[PDB]
Amino acid sequence: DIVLTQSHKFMSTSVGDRVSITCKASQDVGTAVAWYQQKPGQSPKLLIYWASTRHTGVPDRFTGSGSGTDFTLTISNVQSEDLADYFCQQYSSYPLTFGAGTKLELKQVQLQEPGGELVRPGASVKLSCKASGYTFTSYWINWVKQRPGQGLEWIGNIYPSDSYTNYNQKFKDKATLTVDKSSSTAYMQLSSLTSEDSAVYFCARWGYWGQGTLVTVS
Ligand SMILES: CC1(C)S[C@@H]2[C@H](NC(=O)[C@H](N)c3ccccc3)C(=O)N2[C@H]1C(=O)O
Repeated sequence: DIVLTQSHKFMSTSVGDRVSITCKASQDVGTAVAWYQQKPGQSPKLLIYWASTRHTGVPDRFTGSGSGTDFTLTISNVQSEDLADYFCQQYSSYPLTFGAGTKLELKQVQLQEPGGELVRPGASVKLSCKASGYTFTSYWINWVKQRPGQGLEWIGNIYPSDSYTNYNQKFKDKATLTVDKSSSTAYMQLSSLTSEDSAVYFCARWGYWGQGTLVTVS
Protein backbone atom coordinates (compact mmCIF):
# COMPACT_ATOMS: atom_id res chain seq x y z
CA ASP A 1 0.00 0.00 0.00
CA ILE A 2 1.08 3.53 -0.67
CA VAL A 3 1.95 5.37 2.55
CA LEU A 4 1.56 9.16 2.45
CA THR A 5 3.82 10.75 5.03
CA GLN A 6 2.51 14.22 5.92
CA SER A 7 5.44 16.48 7.17
CA HIS A 8 3.92 17.67 10.56
CA LYS A 9 1.00 16.64 12.77
CA PHE A 10 0.87 20.17 14.19
CA MET A 11 1.93 23.42 12.51
CA SER A 12 2.00 26.77 14.22
CA THR A 13 1.57 29.87 12.08
CA SER A 14 0.24 33.42 12.25
CA VAL A 15 -2.28 35.38 10.22
CA GLY A 16 -0.28 36.78 7.33
CA ASP A 17 2.42 34.13 7.01
CA ARG A 18 3.18 31.67 4.24
CA VAL A 19 2.75 27.94 5.03
CA SER A 20 3.84 24.73 3.33
CA ILE A 21 2.31 21.34 4.08
CA THR A 22 3.91 18.43 2.32
CA CYS A 23 3.15 14.77 1.66
CA LYS A 24 5.63 12.17 0.48
CA ALA A 25 4.25 9.12 -1.26
CA SER A 26 6.28 5.95 -0.63
CA GLN A 27 5.67 5.01 -4.28
CA ASP A 28 5.18 7.11 -7.37
CA VAL A 29 1.64 8.50 -7.57
CA GLY A 30 1.92 10.67 -10.69
CA THR A 31 -0.20 13.76 -10.29
CA ALA A 32 -3.15 11.92 -8.88
CA VAL A 33 -3.15 13.70 -5.54
CA ALA A 34 -5.77 15.79 -3.77
CA TRP A 35 -5.61 18.17 -0.79
CA TYR A 36 -8.54 18.69 1.60
CA GLN A 37 -9.43 21.13 4.39
CA GLN A 38 -11.45 19.92 7.39
CA LYS A 39 -12.72 22.13 10.23
CA PRO A 40 -14.06 20.55 13.46
CA GLY A 41 -17.62 19.29 13.16
CA GLN A 42 -17.47 19.55 9.39
CA SER A 43 -16.42 17.36 6.50
CA PRO A 44 -13.44 17.64 4.14
CA LYS A 45 -13.68 20.36 1.49
CA LEU A 46 -11.62 19.64 -1.70
CA LEU A 47 -8.98 22.35 -2.39
CA ILE A 48 -6.65 20.89 -5.01
CA TYR A 49 -6.74 17.81 -7.22
CA TRP A 50 -4.52 16.31 -9.93
CA ALA A 51 -1.90 17.68 -7.57
CA SER A 52 -2.06 21.27 -8.86
CA THR A 53 -5.54 22.18 -10.08
CA ARG A 54 -7.34 24.48 -7.66
CA HIS A 55 -10.95 23.39 -7.17
CA THR A 56 -13.71 25.82 -8.09
CA GLY A 57 -14.37 28.45 -5.45
CA VAL A 58 -11.14 27.87 -3.54
CA PRO A 59 -9.24 31.18 -2.97
CA ASP A 60 -5.90 31.83 -4.72
CA ARG A 61 -4.14 31.65 -1.33
CA PHE A 62 -4.03 27.91 -1.90
CA THR A 63 -1.69 26.32 -4.38
CA GLY A 64 -0.69 22.76 -5.04
CA SER A 65 2.38 21.31 -6.74
CA GLY A 66 4.56 18.24 -7.22
CA SER A 67 4.61 15.10 -9.33
CA GLY A 68 5.49 11.52 -8.54
CA THR A 69 6.45 11.46 -4.88
CA ASP A 70 6.70 14.87 -3.18
CA PHE A 71 3.51 16.92 -2.89
CA THR A 72 3.10 20.40 -1.52
CA LEU A 73 0.15 22.63 -0.52
CA THR A 74 1.11 26.25 0.07
CA ILE A 75 -1.02 29.06 1.53
CA SER A 76 0.52 32.42 0.53
CA ASN A 77 -1.10 34.65 3.22
CA VAL A 78 -2.71 32.51 5.91
CA GLN A 79 -6.08 33.84 7.09
CA SER A 80 -8.01 32.99 10.28
CA GLU A 81 -10.58 30.91 8.41
CA ASP A 82 -7.60 28.91 7.15
CA LEU A 83 -6.81 27.58 10.57
CA ALA A 84 -7.83 24.01 10.06
CA ASP A 85 -6.84 20.46 9.34
CA TYR A 86 -5.38 19.69 5.90
CA PHE A 87 -4.59 16.28 4.47
CA CYS A 88 -3.52 14.88 1.15
CA GLN A 89 -5.09 12.06 -0.76
CA GLN A 90 -3.61 9.65 -3.24
CA TYR A 91 -5.92 8.12 -5.86
CA SER A 92 -3.32 6.56 -8.18
CA SER A 93 -3.94 2.98 -7.06
CA TYR A 94 -5.75 0.83 -4.50
CA PRO A 95 -6.18 1.04 -1.69
CA LEU A 96 -6.69 4.81 -1.78
CA THR A 97 -4.65 6.23 1.08
CA PHE A 98 -4.44 9.52 2.99
CA GLY A 99 -1.77 11.48 4.79
CA ALA A 100 -2.35 11.41 8.59
CA GLY A 101 -3.18 15.13 8.37
CA THR A 102 -1.77 18.47 9.58
CA LYS A 103 -3.41 20.79 12.09
CA LEU A 104 -2.72 24.43 11.27
CA GLU A 105 -3.07 26.55 14.41
CA LEU A 106 -1.64 29.63 16.16
CA LYS A 107 0.19 27.75 18.95
CA GLN A 108 -16.94 27.10 18.93
CA VAL A 109 -20.28 25.51 19.87
CA GLN A 110 -20.70 22.07 18.28
CA LEU A 111 -23.81 19.93 18.82
CA GLN A 112 -24.49 16.64 17.01
CA GLU A 113 -21.96 17.13 14.17
CA PRO A 114 -22.46 14.51 12.93
CA GLY A 115 -25.30 12.64 14.59
CA GLY A 116 -24.93 8.92 14.98
CA GLU A 117 -25.71 5.82 16.98
CA LEU A 118 -24.40 3.94 19.97
CA VAL A 119 -24.43 0.20 19.47
CA ARG A 120 -23.19 -2.82 21.38
CA PRO A 121 -19.95 -4.83 20.99
CA GLY A 122 -20.26 -7.87 18.78
CA ALA A 123 -23.36 -6.38 17.22
CA SER A 124 -23.70 -5.23 13.64
CA VAL A 125 -24.58 -1.86 12.13
CA LYS A 126 -25.81 -0.71 8.69
CA LEU A 127 -24.95 2.89 7.85
CA SER A 128 -26.83 4.87 5.21
CA CYS A 129 -25.72 7.42 2.63
CA LYS A 130 -28.63 8.97 0.79
CA ALA A 131 -27.71 10.86 -2.40
CA SER A 132 -29.68 13.72 -4.03
CA GLY A 133 -29.32 16.24 -6.84
CA TYR A 134 -27.16 14.26 -9.23
CA THR A 135 -27.30 10.98 -11.11
CA PHE A 136 -26.51 8.48 -8.35
CA THR A 137 -25.46 5.76 -10.79
CA SER A 138 -22.73 7.86 -12.42
CA TYR A 139 -20.24 8.32 -9.58
CA TRP A 140 -18.35 5.97 -7.34
CA ILE A 141 -19.23 6.16 -3.67
CA ASN A 142 -16.35 5.77 -1.22
CA TRP A 143 -16.48 5.12 2.51
CA VAL A 144 -13.92 6.53 4.97
CA LYS A 145 -13.27 5.94 8.67
CA GLN A 146 -12.12 8.85 10.86
CA ARG A 147 -11.05 8.51 14.46
CA PRO A 148 -10.29 11.68 16.39
CA GLY A 149 -6.69 11.93 16.52
CA GLN A 150 -5.62 9.62 13.69
CA GLY A 151 -5.28 9.48 9.94
CA LEU A 152 -8.20 8.92 7.62
CA GLU A 153 -8.65 5.35 6.38
CA TRP A 154 -10.35 4.39 3.10
CA ILE A 155 -12.62 1.38 3.52
CA GLY A 156 -13.64 0.83 -0.09
CA ASN A 157 -15.82 2.13 -2.88
CA ILE A 158 -18.68 0.97 -5.07
CA TYR A 159 -20.00 2.06 -8.47
CA PRO A 160 -23.78 2.30 -8.00
CA SER A 161 -24.52 1.51 -11.64
CA ASP A 162 -23.40 -2.09 -11.38
CA SER A 163 -22.43 -2.19 -7.68
CA TYR A 164 -18.84 -3.03 -8.57
CA THR A 165 -16.83 -2.83 -5.37
CA ASN A 166 -13.24 -2.39 -4.18
CA TYR A 167 -12.21 -3.16 -0.59
CA ASN A 168 -9.23 -2.04 1.42
CA GLN A 169 -7.95 -5.45 2.48
CA LYS A 170 -7.93 -4.23 6.08
CA PHE A 171 -11.74 -3.99 6.05
CA LYS A 172 -12.45 -6.95 3.78
CA ASP A 173 -14.10 -8.91 6.61
CA LYS A 174 -15.64 -6.01 8.53
CA ALA A 175 -17.39 -3.96 5.88
CA THR A 176 -19.71 -4.89 3.08
CA LEU A 177 -20.82 -2.27 0.61
CA THR A 178 -24.19 -2.18 -1.18
CA VAL A 179 -26.49 0.38 -2.82
CA ASP A 180 -30.18 0.74 -3.51
CA LYS A 181 -30.78 2.38 -6.88
CA SER A 182 -34.50 2.88 -6.12
CA SER A 183 -33.82 5.37 -3.29
CA SER A 184 -30.37 6.51 -4.44
CA THR A 185 -28.92 5.35 -1.15
CA ALA A 186 -25.61 3.56 -0.61
CA TYR A 187 -25.07 1.48 2.52
CA MET A 188 -22.23 0.03 4.56
CA GLN A 189 -22.74 -2.79 7.01
CA LEU A 190 -20.07 -3.31 9.67
CA SER A 191 -20.06 -6.70 11.39
CA SER A 192 -18.93 -7.86 14.91
CA LEU A 193 -18.26 -4.42 16.31
CA THR A 194 -15.39 -3.77 18.77
CA SER A 195 -14.43 -0.54 20.48
CA GLU A 196 -12.01 -0.15 17.56
CA ASP A 197 -14.97 0.44 15.22
CA SER A 198 -16.03 3.56 17.12
CA ALA A 199 -15.53 6.40 14.69
CA VAL A 200 -17.13 8.75 12.24
CA TYR A 201 -17.95 7.06 8.94
CA PHE A 202 -18.12 9.19 5.82
CA CYS A 203 -19.26 8.32 2.30
CA ALA A 204 -17.97 10.44 -0.50
CA ARG A 205 -18.42 11.32 -4.12
CA TRP A 206 -15.54 13.01 -5.96
CA GLY A 207 -15.81 16.54 -4.64
CA TYR A 208 -18.62 16.02 -2.13
CA TRP A 209 -18.11 14.36 1.23
CA GLY A 210 -21.12 13.42 3.31
CA GLN A 211 -21.67 14.74 6.83
CA GLY A 212 -20.63 11.38 8.26
CA THR A 213 -22.11 9.25 11.02
CA LEU A 214 -20.79 8.66 14.52
CA VAL A 215 -20.71 5.02 15.39
CA THR A 216 -20.09 4.46 19.08
CA VAL A 217 -19.48 0.95 20.33
CA SER A 218 -19.99 0.63 24.08
C1 LIG B 1 -9.72 5.92 -9.47
C2 LIG B 1 -10.82 6.32 -8.47
C3 LIG B 1 -10.46 5.79 -7.08
S1 LIG B 1 -10.96 8.08 -8.47
C4 LIG B 1 -12.73 8.28 -8.48
C5 LIG B 1 -13.57 8.58 -7.27
N1 LIG B 1 -12.78 9.16 -6.25
C6 LIG B 1 -13.45 10.12 -5.44
O1 LIG B 1 -14.70 10.24 -5.45
C7 LIG B 1 -12.67 10.97 -4.54
N2 LIG B 1 -11.38 11.17 -5.05
C8 LIG B 1 -12.58 10.41 -3.20
C9 LIG B 1 -13.29 11.03 -2.15
C10 LIG B 1 -13.18 10.53 -0.84
C11 LIG B 1 -12.42 9.36 -0.58
C12 LIG B 1 -11.72 8.73 -1.62
C13 LIG B 1 -11.79 9.26 -2.93
C14 LIG B 1 -13.68 7.18 -7.07
O2 LIG B 1 -13.98 6.46 -6.10
N3 LIG B 1 -13.27 6.92 -8.40
C15 LIG B 1 -12.26 5.85 -8.83
C16 LIG B 1 -12.42 5.55 -10.27
O3 LIG B 1 -13.02 6.37 -11.02
O4 LIG B 1 -11.95 4.48 -10.76
